Amino acid sequence: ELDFQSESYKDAYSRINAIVIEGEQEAFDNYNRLAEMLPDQRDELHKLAKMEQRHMKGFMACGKNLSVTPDMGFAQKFFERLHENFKAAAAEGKVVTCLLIQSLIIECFAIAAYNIYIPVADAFARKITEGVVRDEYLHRNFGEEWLKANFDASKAELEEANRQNLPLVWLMLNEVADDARELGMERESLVEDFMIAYGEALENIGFTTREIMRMSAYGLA
Amino acid sequence: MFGLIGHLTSLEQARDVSRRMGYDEYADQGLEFWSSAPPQIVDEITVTSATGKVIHGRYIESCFLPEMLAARRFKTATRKVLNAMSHAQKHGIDISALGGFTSIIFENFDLASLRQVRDTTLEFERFTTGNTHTAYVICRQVEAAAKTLGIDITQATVAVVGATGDIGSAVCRWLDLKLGVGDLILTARNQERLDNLQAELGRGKILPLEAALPEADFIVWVASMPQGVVIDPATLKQPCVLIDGGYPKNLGSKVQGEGIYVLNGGVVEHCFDIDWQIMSAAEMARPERQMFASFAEAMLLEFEGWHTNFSWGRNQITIEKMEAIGEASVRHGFQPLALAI
Ligand SMILES: CCCCCCCCCCCCCCCCCC(=O)SCCNC(=O)CCNC(=O)[C@H](O)C(C)(C)COP(=O)(O)OP(=O)(O)OC[C@H]1O[C@@H](n2cnc3c(N)ncnc32)[C@H](O)[C@@H]1OP(=O)(O)O
Ligand SMILES: [Fe+2]
Ligand SMILES: [Fe+2]
Repeated sequence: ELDFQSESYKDAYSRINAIVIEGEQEAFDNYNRLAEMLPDQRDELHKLAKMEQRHMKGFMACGKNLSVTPDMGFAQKFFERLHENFKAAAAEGKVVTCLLIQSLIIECFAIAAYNIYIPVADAFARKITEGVVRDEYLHRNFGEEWLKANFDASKAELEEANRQNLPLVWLMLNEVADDARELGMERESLVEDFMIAYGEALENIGFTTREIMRMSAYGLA
Repeated sequence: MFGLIGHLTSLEQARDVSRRMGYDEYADQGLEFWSSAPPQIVDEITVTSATGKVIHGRYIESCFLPEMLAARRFKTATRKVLNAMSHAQKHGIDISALGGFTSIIFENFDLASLRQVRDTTLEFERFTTGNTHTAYVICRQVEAAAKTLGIDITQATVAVVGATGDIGSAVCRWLDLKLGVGDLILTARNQERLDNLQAELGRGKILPLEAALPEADFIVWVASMPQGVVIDPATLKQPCVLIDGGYPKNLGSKVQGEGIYVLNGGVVEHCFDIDWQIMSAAEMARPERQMFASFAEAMLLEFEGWHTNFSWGRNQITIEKMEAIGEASVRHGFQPLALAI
């Protein structure tokens, strides 16, 4: 690499740039819709939802940095299963499942993807992402503490919500596997950093180590 | 709070240990799963000293397997070492031992350069290789098996397989000054490092592994082999004493014949039962009492309060430190493993 030399790199960066900005976009509205569901923190959620909007602006600026055309059409079927499971769960008033999809599953996915990106990325893009990662780590802390205070009522639904959505993530990385290699990211390394971020969340929320192993493990991965 | 960071011998053992722990899903997996697995605290340890002090520890599974080195996954092997060290810091463990190959990888791949892991700066004063204590127990094991079998150590030939190593270099200085060994044979891969070890000691002949075995009364194995070799007893002298301190065993077969005495080297035995399940898998002769010496160093540092990187680097062990750590080892209830009979 060492050169965002095009015709290999620009083909692949097109999908990845579309995926990251959509996830930023999909995270942005996602965060606010909890404000209905959760009364007290409704102003905290808007702020955090804003952070996602500039994050998206900034990764759009990474589209300015290079002559790259994104495509949301491939990018939105990527989140289709993840989106629909959030859409349905919010309609039923299941706040506990809702926090898991966004605050834990999506942010750990962001954390992992940004940390692996930092070293390999184009010099200009490196600056912009190194700033974004410490926000995401706070994002995660929002769900961590809420579920911590509501552990005993939320535990049984948290287990259920993990079994259905965590497999999606295994599958999602495999679709992107060959693209991420083009940019100097290994598929294996991405999975490792998601598990570390995810297992750090679960442990603080209150799960014991034995539970954590079974739960992290879902998906044939 | 001391830490024990560790790994398994083989994918087969990972399969069995996974199912013994109850996770049937984990045992199904190939090398790829273990190459992306995160570190776990899988066991909590309480130990009582012979002085009566009580200390508490944790065991971290790194998820390294030596197969990864043969399969040229140096990228992966390094992550596993750094995630495990990072993991033990996040949990506020005051001193941790880098068991097995984790200490090897740390030196061999200049991981002191990469101390920023996930943005958390690794405080090297929170880790030890455990190698100082391992070198002592091996020297005490050679002395002890010499008397058990009626051998006069001071007129005997001892080969050190891995003599330029961290442990191997230390064993050679102790076998030189503290026990006055007859002859010293030096075996290794690199030649420059062997030449300076002969210059430091002022003694010892350098031979390959093929030529050193038939001329050795004592064979001390302390080499970083991923696999482990097949030795035929006809190549060896009678009697022959093999001390195999490697992980995995540098002896890929149980070498048995008339005059062949095999001791599992680098092991110590505590005087009180220990609350744990981990040494059960490690094939310890008595798993509630016995353990590896480098794990015992972490307990020793914790009993004494020497929160520091007591063993570090390579070729830095001195006799003064081996003596210190050995004093503390005896005083707290630990004894070298002896010949089985
Ligand atoms: C979702 C998650 C799923 C989780 C599920 C899993 C849950 C289950 C986990 C529960 C597990 C419970 C079991 C716990 C495991 C217990 C075991 C402990 O972990 S670990 C056990 C604790 N650890 C132990 O066992 C400690 C004992 N072991 C040791 O002390 C060390 O490993 C050592 C002695 C072997 C290394 O020595 P050291 O000095 O440190 O190494 P150096 O590099 O300095 O030395 C290198 C020199 O060696 C020479 N050399 C190399 N190759 C050759 C050759 N072919 N010919 C000749 N010579 C050779 C060579 O010359 C070289 O220099 P050069 O000439 O090459 O330059
Ligand atoms: Fe974001
Ligand atoms: Fe976010």
